[PDB]
Parts: sequence; C-alpha cells; structure tokens
Amino acid sequence: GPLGSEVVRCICEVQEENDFMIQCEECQSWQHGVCMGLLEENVPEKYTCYVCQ
Ligand SMILES: [Zn+2]
Ligand SMILES: [Zn+2]
Repeated sequence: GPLGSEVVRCICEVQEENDFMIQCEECQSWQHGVCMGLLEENVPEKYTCYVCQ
C-alpha cells in the first residue's frame, strides 16, 4: 500500500505467497488463508483480517 506498506501482511510474518491468499476488506493487505483459519470454501465475501476484525 502507500508509504511502502507491505502488501502481504500476515500474522506469520512471512512475505512469500502460497496457493491461497485473501485480501482484507478493511486494510486491503493480503494474508494466507490458512493462517486466518480459513479454506477456499469458507472465506466470506466480506473477509476481515486478524488485525482489523
Ligand atoms: Zn501467514
Ligand atoms: Zn485488515
């Protein structure tokens, strides 16, 4: 994001993407779905990350 904020900002603090990334509706950064306790089939349309929820 602006001011060079990290696009991948997950609780695991790993920047590398995997096969299932999800974008927070509030802060607009991305997390690994598995870190957020989610699966492809249960991530909601209005997903909010660990920081923002
Ligand atoms: Zn993660
Ligand atoms: Zn967020």
